Amino acid sequence: IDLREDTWTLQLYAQRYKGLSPKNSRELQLRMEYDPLKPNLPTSGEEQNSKPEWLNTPPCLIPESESLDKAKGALVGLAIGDAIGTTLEFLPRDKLHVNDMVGGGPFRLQPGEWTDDTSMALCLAESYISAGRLDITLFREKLVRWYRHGENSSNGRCFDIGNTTRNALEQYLKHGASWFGNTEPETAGNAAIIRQAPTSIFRRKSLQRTFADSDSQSMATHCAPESMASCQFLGFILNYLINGSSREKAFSPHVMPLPVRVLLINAGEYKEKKRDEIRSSGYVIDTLEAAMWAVWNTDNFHDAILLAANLGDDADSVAATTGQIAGALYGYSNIPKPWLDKLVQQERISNLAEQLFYMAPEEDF
Amino acid sequence: HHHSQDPENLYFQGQEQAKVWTQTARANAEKNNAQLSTLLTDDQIGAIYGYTTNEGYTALNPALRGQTPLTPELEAFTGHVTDGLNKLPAYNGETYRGTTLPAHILEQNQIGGTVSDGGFMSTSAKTPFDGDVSISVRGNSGKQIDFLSKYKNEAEVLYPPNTRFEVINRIEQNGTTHLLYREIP
Repeated sequence: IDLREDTWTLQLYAQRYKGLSPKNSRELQLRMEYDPLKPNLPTSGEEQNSKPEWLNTPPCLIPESESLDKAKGALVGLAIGDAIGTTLEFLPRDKLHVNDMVGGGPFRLQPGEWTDDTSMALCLAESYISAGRLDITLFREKLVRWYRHGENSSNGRCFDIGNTTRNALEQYLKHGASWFGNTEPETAGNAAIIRQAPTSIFRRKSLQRTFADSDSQSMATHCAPESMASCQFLGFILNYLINGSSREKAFSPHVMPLPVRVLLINAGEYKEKKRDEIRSSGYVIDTLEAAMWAVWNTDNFHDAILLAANLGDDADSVAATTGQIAGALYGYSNIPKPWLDKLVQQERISNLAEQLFYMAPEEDF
Repeated sequence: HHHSQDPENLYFQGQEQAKVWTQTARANAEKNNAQLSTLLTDDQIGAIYGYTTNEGYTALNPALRGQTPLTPELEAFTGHVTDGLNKLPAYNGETYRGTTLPAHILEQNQIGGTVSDGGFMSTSAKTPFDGDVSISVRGNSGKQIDFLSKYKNEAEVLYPPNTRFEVINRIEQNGTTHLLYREIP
């Protein structure tokens, strides 16, 4: 099943995964009745204010310090994937290969210099540490300082900003804190999933706050529903991994509300795909599916990063996304030590992950 | 006409249920998407939230759909919801409404036909589980309102009264009649 098919075709196909949808509440069900005073539909739903089981956070069964290793893995792994994949950004698959942190790429980078993936992630992480919550205006201001003056860049300048992200900061500069836009499907690019790890670290104790912060962080620049929901799905994957679930548990299907292309990723369709059926474009659905695929088809952090980067095309974004998942799965301590050395600002990035990890608020009750 | 002046008659004379809706909806929005909250006045956010309560919905949508009288009070309630909806960013994609229609209504849903409901139309981004009919809806007058709920869990995308849709696809698969609605603005 080709994720680029039309959503009418995908939706008819996806009926086989009706089971992955949470049931309506009693009240949403009434709102879907032809006649709410004369209900027709099953009336077994739970109350609208009640916590559904798919938001019940699994208690962390690994040691806290193992979770900490995985939280550091998620954020440092993002930057690692970023710095390796940039080498092949824009290149045709299999025309060139990368298998070490060598820099180069379109922006002629030194080894270990990361790009817009990590810069945006750092802005997001810093805004959490400052405000103690997702603060979209503060996050945008930090993004503005990165874009306009090179704050939080690996080499002093903003050099690789995505078009959708650029328009959002331009629109925010022009219209102020109440602006939202980039709602059209053209704008369903990578930039919000490639910066996701800090939200998952900060909300590691609350699936519901992960769900609420993940689409919100995306809307800072990207309001396409496929971007928002891809952040929620990745954020859930990171949560399960940071809290110690095996790859099998985390990559099995989860009950959660998702639009059909993200739902099909949740359902595991990539598990059956060959490399030449996996796309690595800047479309958020392609990127997310390729990252999941790269992690499912490798056994260690090193190999997951190299499989993703060597997909070519938007190799940068797929490796940064794979870096988040694989870093959460295998842990900071299993990232190759030579890569940590070359990675620019590696200590600062690991300490931000650690700070987010310890600041993580308690689950709501 | 104030939001409080609009459901005053739907509730006990003491209680100021518009203020209660607004407070809960503000608290939910603060937790779930604080910046979206700043786009809405007290009456906008309280009205949308009220639409999602049982007593609110069953007073509003049956009146707009012609089953009960559409009083000036219910009219101002409607107007506050839509004023709020007009501020939110567009949901541009596909959402679903799982429902069971009387046969003579399903009969009117043919490819090439047009649909326009006087009430609000609730949809959800999630694939629907129940209903003889699954209505896929593409448009972009519909707005995501889950951030006003407690758990942000149901992905409700709300379409305002008198949104017109063309029926652009239809098929029965397993036991279920699928319809495709495209908003015609």
